Amino acid sequence: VAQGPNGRALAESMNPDLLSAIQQHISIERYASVTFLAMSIWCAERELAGFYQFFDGEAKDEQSHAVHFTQYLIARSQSNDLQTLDAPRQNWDSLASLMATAFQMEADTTSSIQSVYALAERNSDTRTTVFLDPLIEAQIQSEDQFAYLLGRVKFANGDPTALLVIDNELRAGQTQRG
Amino acid sequence: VAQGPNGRALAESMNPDLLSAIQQHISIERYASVTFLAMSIWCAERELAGFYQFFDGEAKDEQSHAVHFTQYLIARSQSNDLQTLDAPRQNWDSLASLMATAFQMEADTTSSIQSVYALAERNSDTRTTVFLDPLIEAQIQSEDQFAYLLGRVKFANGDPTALLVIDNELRAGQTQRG
Amino acid sequence: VAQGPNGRALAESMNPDLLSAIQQHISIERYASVTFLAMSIWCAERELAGFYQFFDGEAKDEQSHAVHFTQYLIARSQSNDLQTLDAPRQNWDSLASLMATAFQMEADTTSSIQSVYALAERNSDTRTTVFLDPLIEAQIQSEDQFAYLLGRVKFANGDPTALLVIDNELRAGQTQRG
Amino acid sequence: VAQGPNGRALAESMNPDLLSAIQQHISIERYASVTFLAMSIWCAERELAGFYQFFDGEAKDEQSHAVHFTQYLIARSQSNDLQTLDAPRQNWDSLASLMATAFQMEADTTSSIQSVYALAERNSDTRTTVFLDPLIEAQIQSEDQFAYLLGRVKFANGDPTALLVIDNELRAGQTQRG
Repeated sequence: VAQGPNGRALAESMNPDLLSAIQQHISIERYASVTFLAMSIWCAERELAGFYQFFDGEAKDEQSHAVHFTQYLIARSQSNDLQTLDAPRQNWDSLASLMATAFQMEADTTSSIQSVYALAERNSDTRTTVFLDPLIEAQIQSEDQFAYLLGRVKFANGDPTALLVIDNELRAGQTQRG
Repeated sequence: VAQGPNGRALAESMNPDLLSAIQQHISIERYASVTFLAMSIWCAERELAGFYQFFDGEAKDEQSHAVHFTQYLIARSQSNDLQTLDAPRQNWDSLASLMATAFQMEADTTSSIQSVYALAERNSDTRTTVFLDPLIEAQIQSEDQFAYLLGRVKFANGDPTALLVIDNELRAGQTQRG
Repeated sequence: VAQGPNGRALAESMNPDLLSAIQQHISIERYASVTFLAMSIWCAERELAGFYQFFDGEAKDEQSHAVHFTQYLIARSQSNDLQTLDAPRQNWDSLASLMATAFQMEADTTSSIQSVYALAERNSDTRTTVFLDPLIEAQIQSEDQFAYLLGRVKFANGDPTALLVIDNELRAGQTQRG
Repeated sequence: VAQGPNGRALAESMNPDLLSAIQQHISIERYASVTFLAMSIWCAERELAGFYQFFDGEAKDEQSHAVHFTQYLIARSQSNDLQTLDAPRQNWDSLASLMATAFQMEADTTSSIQSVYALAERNSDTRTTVFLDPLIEAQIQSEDQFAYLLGRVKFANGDPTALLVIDNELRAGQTQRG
């Protein structure tokens, strides 16, 4: 039995470029997490308590997604490499602009997984494509969700009354098309 | 065993300036209570039933805070001195202006406790600083709460529809960032 | 009513050095969190599943502690400044060495809070000393806890059998002196 | 409606090489099952009752995995071909050596599924790649599990006391990183 780079028994060697790409994706999701935290703070500073609670939960969830990747690397007997985390964006001119960044960030997270996916297919790493399949499904649902929240905020067209109504929807946990 | 000024057994003498400062603070909180009552009336006169219920509860709570101080003076075997209570402010041009007074009044209540706190530290009265510690913590939460309510009302920008929505939030007990 | 730097109503201005020190402390605890994650990975790579579960929970808890500080800055109407997060340490020669880093890191977190505490006392910021008091109490319990875990691992003296027994204690949630 | 080789109605013809590869994989998993039985016996002969119970359950589970493949062939209207089953390995010099064979056998089972997977992609048999996807996911978890058990046994370094502790973990059903 061979030994993997993290020292555990090795079921199948992983190409170094694919390992590097997975390690980079972990940073992307860790960065999405701290960005959701910054968005949570921005909303709380403006008394948008429903959006604050929603993004506080999103930050914790996105961190879980990142940790789920570190578990996979352990499972493949590969080394993790937790990287420097950049400072998140912290300033937006409007809630609509913040939601736009939130939506683009979810699409960018999906693009990153797709890039890992294509590299795994090139290497015929079927463990990794199988591992990624449900994560892509969750990204589809997240994209649908943030398009919903962005579109609903844009529909409000900056009217505070409408934004207060949407804020209360989020506090109630009404965060998706039903 | 020595006898305190209120006649009970005395654990530790209190400096007269600190007693006077505590007695004055009791008036501050009794005055904040009657001010909350006046604010409750103002809101009820304008059919803002949620704000009326919220301030009615605040008046009772602030009175409890005042009585909690009289209990401490008893506990220290010091005399209470219940003072003349001024008439509260009763007229505001807008809900936003009323909430501003409410917020400033909570900050002023905290400043008063801080003044008592600093005088107790000068006198090395550790019973009083310990007694005040949780009251300062509650003041932090009250300041955060009234900044939330003030900011949310200001966000409404005088639109009656938005103010009706916030009024219903308060009637439901949704009075804080979640 | 004055406006704080984060735009909310301001109860009491905060000295810029104290704000900066609080913002730095938030980074310390965010860094302790990612370090606990790295320690969790190290343990899982060596099949120390109890230590892995323990440190996975510690990482989430330490992140909660950091977020609790960001909430206080919001409560004081101060701006948050989420900083670049360095890469954590990821390599140790033994579990005993890892636990030593874990213990020193908790003591260093306490030293950081103490530094903020002393700066708040200099500025007579009683809101901040009151806010920090229970966090120091929790740090005392964490230090006692990690001294227990470190000492128990050191008592094992590198014997795998003893380390397996301690690993199972942690998986059961037996993480403290009773 | 056309008739498949097993006589049922045929939704889509299967390439004979892919059928042959699936039939061979069924033998691989049937052989892994009887190997787990032999490992169960080896452990029981040495009073490692926890490992005996664990491998007894593994043998039954691996047989279920094999039968799940025969069901798929029925579902595709293809003929099953239950093959001669070789005698399993039955002698090991140590528990660590037995666990090494167990881990390598799980990795080899995954390699076999991967080989079927790649042949199905060449034939554009999307029913078969979809059918195999969750089986690869379960193989990832099994590989992670047996790397855990192998590494934990190796950590014991042949000390009987440590092996007795691990034996009791398995009897309790503690067979994975938590």
